[PDB]
Amino acid sequence: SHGLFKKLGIPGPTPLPFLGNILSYHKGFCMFDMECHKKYGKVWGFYDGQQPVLAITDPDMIKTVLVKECYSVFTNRRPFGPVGFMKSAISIAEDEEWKRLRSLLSPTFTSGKLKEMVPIIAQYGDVLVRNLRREAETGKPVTLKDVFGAYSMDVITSTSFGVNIDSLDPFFLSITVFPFLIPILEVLNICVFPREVTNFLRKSVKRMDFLQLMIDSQNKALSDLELVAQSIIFIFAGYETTSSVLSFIMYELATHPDVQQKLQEEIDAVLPNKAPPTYDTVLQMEYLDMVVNETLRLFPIAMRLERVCKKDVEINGMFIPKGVVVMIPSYALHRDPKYWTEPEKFLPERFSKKNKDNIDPYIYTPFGSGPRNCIGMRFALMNMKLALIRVLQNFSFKPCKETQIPLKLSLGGLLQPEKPVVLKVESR
Amino acid sequence: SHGLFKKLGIPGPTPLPFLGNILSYHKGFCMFDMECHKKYGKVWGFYDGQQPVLAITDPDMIKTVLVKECYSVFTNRRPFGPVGFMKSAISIAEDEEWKRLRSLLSPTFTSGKLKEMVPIIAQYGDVLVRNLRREAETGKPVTLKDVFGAYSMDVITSTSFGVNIDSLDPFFLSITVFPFLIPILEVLNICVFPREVTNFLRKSVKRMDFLQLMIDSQNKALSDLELVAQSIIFIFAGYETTSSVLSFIMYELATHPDVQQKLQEEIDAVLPNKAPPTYDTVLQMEYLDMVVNETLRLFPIAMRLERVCKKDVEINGMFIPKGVVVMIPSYALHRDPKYWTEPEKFLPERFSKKNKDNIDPYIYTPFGSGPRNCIGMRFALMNMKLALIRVLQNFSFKPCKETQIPLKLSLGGLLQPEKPVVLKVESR
Ligand code: HEM
Ligand code: HEM
Ligand SMILES: O=C(NCCCc1cccnc1)[C@@H](Cc1ccccc1)SC[C@H](Cc1ccccc1)NS(=O)(=O)c1ccccc1
Ligand SMILES: O=C(NCCCc1cccnc1)[C@@H](Cc1ccccc1)SC[C@H](Cc1ccccc1)NS(=O)(=O)c1ccccc1
Repeated sequence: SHGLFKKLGIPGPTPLPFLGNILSYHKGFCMFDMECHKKYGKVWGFYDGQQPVLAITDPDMIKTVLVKECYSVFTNRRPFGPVGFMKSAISIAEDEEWKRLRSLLSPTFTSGKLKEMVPIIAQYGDVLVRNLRREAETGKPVTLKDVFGAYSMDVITSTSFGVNIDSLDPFFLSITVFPFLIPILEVLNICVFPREVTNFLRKSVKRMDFLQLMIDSQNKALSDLELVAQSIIFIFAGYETTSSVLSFIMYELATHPDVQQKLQEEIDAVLPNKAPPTYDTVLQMEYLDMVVNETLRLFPIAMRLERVCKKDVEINGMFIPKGVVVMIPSYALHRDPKYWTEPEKFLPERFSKKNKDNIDPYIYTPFGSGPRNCIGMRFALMNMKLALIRVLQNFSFKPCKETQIPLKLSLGGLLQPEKPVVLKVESR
Repeated sequence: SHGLFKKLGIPGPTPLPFLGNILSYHKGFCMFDMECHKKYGKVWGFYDGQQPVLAITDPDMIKTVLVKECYSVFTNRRPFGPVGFMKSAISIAEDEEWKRLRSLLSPTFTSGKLKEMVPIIAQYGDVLVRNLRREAETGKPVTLKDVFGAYSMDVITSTSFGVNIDSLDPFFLSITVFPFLIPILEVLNICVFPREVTNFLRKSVKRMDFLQLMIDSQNKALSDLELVAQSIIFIFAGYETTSSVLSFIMYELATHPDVQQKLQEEIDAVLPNKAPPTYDTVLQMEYLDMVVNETLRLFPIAMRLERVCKKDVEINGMFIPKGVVVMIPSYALHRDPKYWTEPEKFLPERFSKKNKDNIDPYIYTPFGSGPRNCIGMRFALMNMKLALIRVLQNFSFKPCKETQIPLKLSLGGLLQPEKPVVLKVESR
């Protein structure tokens, strides 16, 4: 099974028995793909244990997989287990089960449903400023992801269910070499999500908007244990992703103060006298969008986009056998000098309307693409921008003595910083 | 997972944890289905371990699964492992891999390719008579399956490769309760077919008609390790199935002597002076066909026909969820008094042209139905009839003191007799 890429004439690192190429993950997914992208070029292959993974970097080939041949060949991602009842989660579901869930949950982030959330979100931002105004007086370093995650959790519980609360690898290493053990753990009720975290919610969702828009579309319809599984996906997505990217954004503004002031100038221009950010004023701030896009270029929290080839195909002149996991190294593409001038530098001017057109939307894919892209892309941009407006309207951010500069990425599994992002906060 | 049939309102025996209903297999598949068919009626369900199995007995519902909705919903059988390289076997392959193999191997049993085999098969029948003429003088009991299997092996090695040779459960119980262990054994090279039997052939096929018609259609084509896997399927199919049914036929002729004489009378009528059976004279003997069909009714070696439901459907007014193994109890249907008068009695007159029309071809399915039926159905009927003609032309068969009457079926896994079939042979 380890000769599939030698057979197909596809270059790649030499795999070891059983382990495949997993030992190369010692520097993390990001550094591995960046090297592989430089070592072999447009297309290479490797083996996650016994699982062959093909990495494509051709924009036409990427557009073919994510968009053109999604409903037919590349519908589902890499299988993930043990999941239990979470198999019905939309990010985990497959084939016709996914198409039904994606349609049922797609009217949750329409342009109208998001506009109803701006008056609701506008509450915890003041809780966010007032929670940040107390550490301000304390005159000391601040952990951003804590006060951001506390804010982000307040938004996700209310935008989907409406609960108001003031919010104040070790084992997956064996999953990839033992994917045959995944069916074993599914019959033991073993779950990668600890069974006490889910049991805290296997009744809490029954113990309770997105929650409204599910039973209303239940009345070939929606179940109830699956309703809990979608809540878990949304609750995690709105918490961790929003807080993590906001931590990355405030770090870049602190280490690049000129961008922070020019951002504060536009915020006070569209919203004078510290005006409350509305839906229409958020989409007007283009420099805010440029700061958001550039930070997502340097830190695409997903790193990779993956699809399982479900039958033999010959896309863009290359045969791909059945079962191969097609992977797009998003972190590697976002830092390729063959597309980005001085790629390691934070430059929001890449996304100005003077330069936003020299950017392939199949190289810069922080939210994926095609029918399986990030379903909450428009909410996440809105939720973060409403948070950046209300915070930068009141505070400036400076690095501290303990601030990690340059920021070391987590050499581990998911895209996070090694040391938590701490900065000094000053009141305007 | 054990409440799927309570949810759907489908009757069936109460399953035990983990085991499901496998403890009911203590009398064999046949007695279990016969009781279930009487206990619940037209449709029931049970659990092979954790695998839900739905048993249908409605001819329209059976025709819908085997024929009408084969290419779409019920393409593949129950997954079988560990198989190794035998996953590419046509009886084991799935989806588009199977459709390619079924088309590539379908021109092997055409009406013309079989007609070329009659002059070749006509050799070992004389080896069969001469091997039976020696025990004749010995004047003692004879094991039919030995001299039939020796004959059947001579035919299968020459009709497909042309090699001339004078040919003179314990562990699957854990497969069904541990289907999660099947992926484990696939990575250990563990095989339900002992690796020394296959290694005896992983080179013997390379160390060597059906074999011709494979490389000629190779020239999206056919491989080589897969060529060996198809040889193993054919070599077993032509040996065990032919020898086993021939053992059943000669037993029924011995315990019903009037049928044996009336059969010998027609053989000498179409072929006077002990004429060599040709292709056209075999299809003329209708009483020979009636004896073959009736024995296959009492002993359908497959017992069951199974299909895996690959997506949600509502066939003939009944919803069937994704993943359910749809099973047709062939042994149970062949003995249902609601279709057969005095079902336990051997009566070839059921298949006379006066009565062959009061028989539903979706109740009597000894070779399956639809695009996935027995690919070697026409060869097996021809191979057996050429053997029955040449043997009944020279010998009569009487029961012995050690002959098992009534014949006890193997209470185990596959449809065989408990004691081997032994009879006395006399020369005409
Ligand atoms: C900065 C914030 C976020 C980023 C960068 C992000 C990024 C992504 C990416 C790259 C994918 C995979 C796309 C693909 O495979 O083609 C994805 C999928 C997904 N995202 Fe997000 N996401 C963010 C926030 C959110 C939020 C707030 C939600 C709220 C529900 C969410 C829900 C989902 C879901 C359910 C999927 C699975 C899509 C499917 O399987 O149909 N994400 N996201
Ligand atoms: C008395 C003799 C035989 C009987 C009663 C018999 C019966 C059957 C049955 C019931 C099936 C399954 C049909 C279904 O699932 O719908 C089958 C499949 C099959 N049979 Fe036979 N068979 C016999 C002899 C043979 C012979 C001589 C061959 C020679 C190659 C053969 C090759 C196959 C194959 C390859 C399949 C798998 C079909 C597929 O997956 O496409 N059989 N047979
Ligand atoms: O549902 C999951 N996540 C998406 C939900 C939240 C989210 C995150 C980021 C962007 N938008 C939304 C994963 C299981 C999970 C985790 C925490 C809470 C609940 C469930 S499992 C499927 C992934 C696909 C995937 C990957 C990346 C982004 C989106 C979707 N595939 S993955 O390779 O195994 C993997 C490995 C390590 C971390 C994350 C995912
Ligand atoms: O290829 C196999 N057999 C068919 C080949 C010969 C044959 C037999 C009868 C009729 N025509 C042809 C099985 C594996 C095998 C066995 C011996 C040698 C080589 C390979 S494995 C798929 C079966 C489907 C199936 C069942 C019954 C009849 C035809 C096809 N499915 S099964 O439920 O697991 C099972 C369980 C116990 C015994 C047999 C099969």
